[PDB]
Amino acid sequence: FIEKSFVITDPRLPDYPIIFASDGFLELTEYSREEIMGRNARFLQGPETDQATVQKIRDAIRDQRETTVQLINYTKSGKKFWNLLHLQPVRDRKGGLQYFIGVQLVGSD
Ligand SMILES: Cc1cc2nc3c(=O)[nH]c(=O)nc-3n(C[C@H](O)[C@H](O)[C@H](O)COP(=O)(O)O)c2cc1C
Repeated sequence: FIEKSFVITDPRLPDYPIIFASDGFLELTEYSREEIMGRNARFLQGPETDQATVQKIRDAIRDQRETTVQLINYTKSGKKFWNLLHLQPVRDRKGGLQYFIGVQLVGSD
């Protein structure tokens, strides 16, 4: 889904850096690709983000399972939005986790 907001992260590098951010992710978050690359996606969180939901994401990553959650995130300018976030593990030919894809399916409402 090239036309959506998504990032691809590399679990095989320290702290799951973003290695690709789609045009839609730039549009949603207001950050530049240069401001995003190599970061962990948690930079989108802020004071109003529910930690119980952050824990659910941790668990999904630990267990390498697909999941969907809703949580408050923040654009570069500090604007709050509800993010319906879908996380999808991608495995290589040998069954080993290779990427995690995160789609911000809906940004607010
Ligand atoms: C592919 C992928 C995409 C993610 N996208 C978001 C996102 O859009 N917003 C967000 O708040 N966290 C997102 N996260 C979650 C954080 O990167 C992080 O995994 C989460 O905050 C739990 O880890 P922590 O407790 O170490 O922060 C994403 C994670 C992955 C692997």
